Amino acid sequence: TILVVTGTGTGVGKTVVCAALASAARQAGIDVAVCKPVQTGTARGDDDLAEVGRLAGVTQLAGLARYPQPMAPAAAAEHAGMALPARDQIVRLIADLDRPGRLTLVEGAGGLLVELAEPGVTLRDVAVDVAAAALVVVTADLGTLNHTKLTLEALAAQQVSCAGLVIGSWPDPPGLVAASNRSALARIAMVRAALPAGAASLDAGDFAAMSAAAFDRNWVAGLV
Amino acid sequence: YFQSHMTILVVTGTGTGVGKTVVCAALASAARQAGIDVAVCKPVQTGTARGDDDLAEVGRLAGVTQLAGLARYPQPMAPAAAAEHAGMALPARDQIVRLIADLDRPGRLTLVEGAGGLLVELAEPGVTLRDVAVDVAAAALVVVTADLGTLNHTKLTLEALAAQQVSCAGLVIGSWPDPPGLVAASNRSALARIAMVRAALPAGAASLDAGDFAAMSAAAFDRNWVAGLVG
Ligand SMILES: C[C@H](N)C(=O)CCCCCC(=O)O
Ligand SMILES: C[C@H](N)C(=O)CCCCCC(=O)O
Repeated sequence: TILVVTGTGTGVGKTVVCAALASAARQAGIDVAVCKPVQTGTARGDDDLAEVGRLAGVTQLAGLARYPQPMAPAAAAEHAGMALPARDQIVRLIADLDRPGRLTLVEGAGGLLVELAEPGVTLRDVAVDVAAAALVVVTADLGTLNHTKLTLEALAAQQVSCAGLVIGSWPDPPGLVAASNRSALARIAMVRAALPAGAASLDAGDFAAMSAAAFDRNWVAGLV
Repeated sequence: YFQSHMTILVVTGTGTGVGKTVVCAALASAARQAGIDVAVCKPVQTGTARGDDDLAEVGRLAGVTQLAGLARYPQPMAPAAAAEHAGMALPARDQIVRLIADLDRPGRLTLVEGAGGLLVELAEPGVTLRDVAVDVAAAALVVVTADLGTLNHTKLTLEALAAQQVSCAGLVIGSWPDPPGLVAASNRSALARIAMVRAALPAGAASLDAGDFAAMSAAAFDRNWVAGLVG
């Protein structure tokens, strides 16, 4: 029972979506682990797993490498002078997390075709190895339709199942494009949730309630 | 080396706002200065109610006269929603191909600029700039940023081209900073491992005058590459 969580790009609200799904799943009595093998941009304050523990109360938080530079992992590794983890290292970590009645989320860094492991292995390759489906995090902004469609093509090209879309940030008030994009994205795939703009600044209690309301309970329960 | 028909390039981007139009102008300007006749074609233009006019921008920047449009929609949205909002239809596949085809002249370079990124719907149903490039046997020039997120977006776009056997003409960084930061510099080196980087237009290029823009454009591309596009 593994879902990778990937974005159409960087800064679409992916980590916060992982947290919101984790919270929703915890509230349906499901055990959650979140694995983020590679993390970059630590020295500017980024630790995505810690963000997920804080916001969602997840305790099973697995990772393998953290790079200080705010770059793609490969770039960050080349700059640090320290290789990336190995493909087998990543896959085995995720397989060991996997438990009955457990939702295991694997968060990429951040986009689908970013190299995560040696040599040139992507989150798509990992999804394939572990037979995971992919939840795609999207924006509601202009440009999202091309990015969503590009990602969904890349998924289907290697036969990784789409498990749906989440809009990482839903503006208030929406606007004509956001409003339109929401309908358009619902014609391309199932939108599992649209997280209210600003959800990242919520305390643990408000975040949990936002999460329980954001997802369809039956869908979430269904994952396991 | 007499080619009896035009060379066609579709000019696409990894997203919206990555500098496609200014790249079109720049390549158009460079190719003109090599003595190639250039047409620029924009079959679908949205945002006209907000002043958006990519063809006019190109004429302004490059002095290009041969500017072919077709559909214009007032709202600054994806073609499908702008059309629906205006109570208009999207063009048919055939009207796009015809607009491009009627520009044919021997030794001409025709640049076909899309709306937004590659998989934006241009014609109903789900006809995209990638489908058009297949129909007219065009290569695709892909405009990218040097910002974080670019490698994933570039590889997604390139994969989609390959999926339909549309040849990649190379990459163009639409806006290149002075000076380049660590991120920008490593992205450009990573971009060069994925594909030929044809040019990286100076940030602010859009605001140059005809004189400066022409000089910029001539320095920006390899003249062997530009010269070689019409045979
Ligand atoms: C710095 C930040 N932690 C981050 O999202 C890195 C993502 C990698 C994107 C690399 C690219 O596609 O250019
Ligand atoms: C409005 C502006 N003239 C423009 O570039 C339209 C781009 C549309 C992008 C559609 C999408 O992929 O979401």
